Amino acid sequence: TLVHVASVEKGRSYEDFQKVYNAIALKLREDDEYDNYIGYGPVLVRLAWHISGTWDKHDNTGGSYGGTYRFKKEFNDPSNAGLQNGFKFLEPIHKEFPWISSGDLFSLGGVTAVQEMQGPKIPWRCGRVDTPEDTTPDNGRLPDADKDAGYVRTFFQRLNMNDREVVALMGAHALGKTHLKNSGYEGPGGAANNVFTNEFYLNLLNEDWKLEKNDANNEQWDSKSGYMMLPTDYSLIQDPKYLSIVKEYANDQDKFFKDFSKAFEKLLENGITFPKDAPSPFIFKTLEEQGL
Ligand code: HEM
Ligand SMILES: Cc1ccc(N)nc1
Repeated sequence: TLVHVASVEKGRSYEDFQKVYNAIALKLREDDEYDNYIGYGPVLVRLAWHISGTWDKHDNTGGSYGGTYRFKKEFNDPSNAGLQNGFKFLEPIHKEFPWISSGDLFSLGGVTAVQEMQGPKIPWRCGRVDTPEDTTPDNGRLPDADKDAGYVRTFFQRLNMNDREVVALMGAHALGKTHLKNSGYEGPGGAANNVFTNEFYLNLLNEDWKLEKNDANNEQWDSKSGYMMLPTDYSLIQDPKYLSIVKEYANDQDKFFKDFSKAFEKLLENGITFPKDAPSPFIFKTLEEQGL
């Protein structure tokens, strides 16, 4: 069976990775005009999720470990349309710190983005190791958005995610927006789309949603406030188990933050065996916590 053992970049410690975090965070601060002033935070979170979400628990293929998004098959996956923006953002960071692995860089970008957008601390472990082009997973492992709750549940079980983890992870859809040219969907999930909050759940419960076709002829749910939900988003209030958890997170942002942090770390670590003597997970300071 395929095993991927975490191997710390030789000679590196917490402080080295904090420097990489800081470079990402400083560039996030600088590049604030991207995507009509949203900034790069959301697309970096999506990149970290898409490089991880190719994992298959049945044979340990895909996942974040190998950094295989750098290869054309995966870079050009139609499911990844738009993520090239995140890759280009990270290019100068990788040039500044060439010692970091691709998987560590892509995953760290997501952690940095969540924290810099005032989200929870996400513990992060190093040691993903670049693997060759023939280890790149085929396209088609990332999820469709036109589906229902049953599809969502079945999909996420391939990643060993349970209902609470699924609902918590989807809270990231308060970030950024859908772009018609990338995915055939258009619009934001809420008003505060570059600050990490529980707005996704509040909006799911409190907005007046109308099912409509968009200009790409796909169905999405649109509110009078100018927000949208993907069919897979809206499925979280159609399924009774998911709905219960949506209510919990709409009522308690702190609980959402706690559960999101665990689920996101788990997502980014699926497929990786951490030696029992590996470093403990790192918790990076924000720029603000460092006075930078
Ligand atoms: C059923 C599972 C999911 C589906 C079907 C889905 C689908 C989508 C779609 C269609 C887009 C729009 C892409 C575009 O037009 O640019 C999007 C954006 C996004 N996705 Fe998801 N997603 C899923 C789960 C997740 C998860 C688990 C996370 C992270 C924890 C995530 C984070 C994001 C973020 C942050 C964006 C905004 C990107 C930007 O503004 O550039 N998604 N997703
Ligand atoms: C990126 C995004 C925006 C809104 C929503 N409901 N889902 C995902």
